Amino acid sequence: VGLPYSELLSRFFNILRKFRIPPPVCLRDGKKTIFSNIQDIAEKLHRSPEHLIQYLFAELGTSGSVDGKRLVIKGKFQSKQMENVLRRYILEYVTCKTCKSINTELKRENRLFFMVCKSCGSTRSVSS
Amino acid sequence: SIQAFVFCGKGSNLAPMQHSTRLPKALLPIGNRPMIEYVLDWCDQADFKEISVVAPVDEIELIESGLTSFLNSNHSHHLQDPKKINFISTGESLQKELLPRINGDFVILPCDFVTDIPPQVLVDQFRNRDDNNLAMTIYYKNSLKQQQFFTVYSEILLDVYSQRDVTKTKYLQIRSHLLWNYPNLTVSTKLLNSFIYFCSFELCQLLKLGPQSMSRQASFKDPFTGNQQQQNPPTTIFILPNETLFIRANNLNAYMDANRFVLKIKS
Amino acid sequence: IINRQATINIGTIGHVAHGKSTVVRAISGVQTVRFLERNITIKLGYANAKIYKCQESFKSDKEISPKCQRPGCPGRYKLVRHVSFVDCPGHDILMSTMLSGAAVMDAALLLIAGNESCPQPQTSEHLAAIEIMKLKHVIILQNKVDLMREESALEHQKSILKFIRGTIADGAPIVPISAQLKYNIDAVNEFIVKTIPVPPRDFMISPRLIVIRSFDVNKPGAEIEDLKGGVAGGSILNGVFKLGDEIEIRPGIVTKDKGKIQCKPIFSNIVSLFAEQNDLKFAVPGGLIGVGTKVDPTLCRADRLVGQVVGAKGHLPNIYTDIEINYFLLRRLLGVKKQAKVRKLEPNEVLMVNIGSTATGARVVAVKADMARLQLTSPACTEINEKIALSRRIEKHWRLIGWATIKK
Repeated sequence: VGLPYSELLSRFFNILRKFRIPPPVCLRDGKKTIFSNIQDIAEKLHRSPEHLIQYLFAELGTSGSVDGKRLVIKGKFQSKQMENVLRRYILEYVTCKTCKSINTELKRENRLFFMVCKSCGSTRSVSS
Repeated sequence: SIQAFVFCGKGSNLAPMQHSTRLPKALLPIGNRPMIEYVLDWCDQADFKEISVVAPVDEIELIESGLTSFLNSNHSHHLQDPKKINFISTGESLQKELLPRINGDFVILPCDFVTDIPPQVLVDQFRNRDDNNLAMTIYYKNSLKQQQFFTVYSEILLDVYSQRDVTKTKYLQIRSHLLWNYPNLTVSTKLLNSFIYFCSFELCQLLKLGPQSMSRQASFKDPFTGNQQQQNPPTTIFILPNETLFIRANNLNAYMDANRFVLKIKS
Repeated sequence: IINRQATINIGTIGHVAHGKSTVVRAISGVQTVRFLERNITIKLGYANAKIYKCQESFKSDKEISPKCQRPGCPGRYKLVRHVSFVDCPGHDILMSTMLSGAAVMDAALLLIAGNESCPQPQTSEHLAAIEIMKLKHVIILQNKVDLMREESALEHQKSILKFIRGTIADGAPIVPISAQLKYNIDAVNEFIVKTIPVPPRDFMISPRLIVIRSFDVNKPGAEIEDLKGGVAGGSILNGVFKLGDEIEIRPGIVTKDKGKIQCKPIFSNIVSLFAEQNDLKFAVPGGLIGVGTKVDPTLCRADRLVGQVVGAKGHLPNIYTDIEINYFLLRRLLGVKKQAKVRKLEPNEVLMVNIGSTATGARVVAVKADMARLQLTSPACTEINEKIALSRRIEKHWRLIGWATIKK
């Protein structure tokens, strides 16, 4: 049998579908990782600060607390591996798929985080 | 009270020699002599009776045969093959398994060894200073890039930082709580660990309660830092490893260092 | 709404590193267990799938969820049937599982992707096996056409057509399918419904089962007073299994820790069957139904219950030690994109042997022209017949030599 296939193939064929990085102002005075510039990062990328902290925790075994703008995170972490981490979080936790856009806002939507784009309005998975 | 450990395995990192089932890494002729001869000589020099040898799932009798034939020692050796190791863990998993056989202090010495330094003086040092862990460092060749990091303190001789540069973070990473205590620290770049290990009695209990050991180097000696908070209870001197420097040529083999040993030998 | 269970078995086979499990998942819904103590034991695929057609034509009808709100229909779909999928790996080493699947299977699925070479030996071998084990219902599917141009696919199709001419099986439908897009499943379902005739289900001969995955189904820290039996997730070959049967685990486990191999088989009784969502008394064969037997949770761990078989009190599965294999050797070694001639066997060497549903290491005892005896370290067994695929050590990882037949 080789008659109802071409149409299917045709149908299949038919149905087929960054300067935003902020400069991190951090001095390498260690023991505890101090990020004072993180508020700016949160602002520019339209993000809640806590999510970034959580991501950092997930990445490497750290323990600290949130302070209003500035972070006190345990560990002598730098401004290049931390930078790498930041870059990573800006390639799988900010970028979209359907349409690559600049403005992406954070919304707490119930316990797991799901962010929305300001240009179109689409729910994207924010966990990996 | 007194016992020595001999670690045996199989090569995976080296390029060529090891692919055949008949010939293992334990019996290799580098220069018309077996590789394990040196270790045997060292043991003889040291004078010990009870020595237990550990072996993986592969080769069960060949090693025994090697031990028997050709070779001076005249000691009682005991060889065992547990069936839990999968190569992907090397000796930590063996150590965890074998614990009731241990009576006192134990010496750890793998098969991959080339030695020229005096033997008994390490043991004596271990005995005297009364500490948990002891390791040695030897320089790289001077005769005609990033390698691995070490730190030294001397006035007592102690180790502070021993983390390798495999998954290295681009800037230097230490701790100030470990730096404010012991204000003077010297950064070592040329020195390399030569697999010499000495251990005490107060380590047997911690292995069963909390398994954390990796590669016999990554987290075998690295949990020692009693700083900032301290939550884990110690078993009953502060938990600190020691490090001593040596001048003479005695080195390890793991990566691209097999053809150089031959050169060193033939002069 | 009360739902009926599976009666017809559909099997999906292809080639290694192409994707079959994913495809199965896409077809059905829920993620499979295979690939420390739970889930993993041996490479397989199990998930529940629903046949509910809404008629108020073309291709689009079927949906993943029981509640239908996607094309434009407010009402419920009519009762047709139910299916449970058994996925077998398309490896040269892993052939035993495929063979096992074959005897069970009523519907077959073949997969060819547009990235590798046109002539394929493994697929041909599979086809031959199918032909041998009394089967006619074969369906051809195309794996990936996403990065393909326009004419290449056509060329591939032509090549396929050219290939399938001098074979027993001829009545075969061809469908282009996707795995990641979550579309083009309704059409597949329709094809499954229409083309294949209702297979006269029957229960006789000798009921047989094949446990691929072992489970300890309990909450982390279960109390003494309330304990559940060890669930053995196994695909039933033939014969309807019901509540109230005496089961044996055939191969036998090494209990001495000198080492003896000769031991009596372990007996167990059924407690409860797990299928779809709601509990059922009977079990119609043709799916990996979780059979809850009186086995300890310590036994059902990882690398011990790899492809161990389950049978009724007195049957023919049977225990084995060195195993009896009659091998047929090929001319030259196949797999490399360097080629070497096949050498004669050498005494005392570690080689991997795959019979029935097992993937375990073995040692060579005797050297002969056609027959071979091998000693097993970890449990292994055989069903009714089923072929053997041998894998030998040449360079680092395991390599194929040829196919074989069991004389028992």
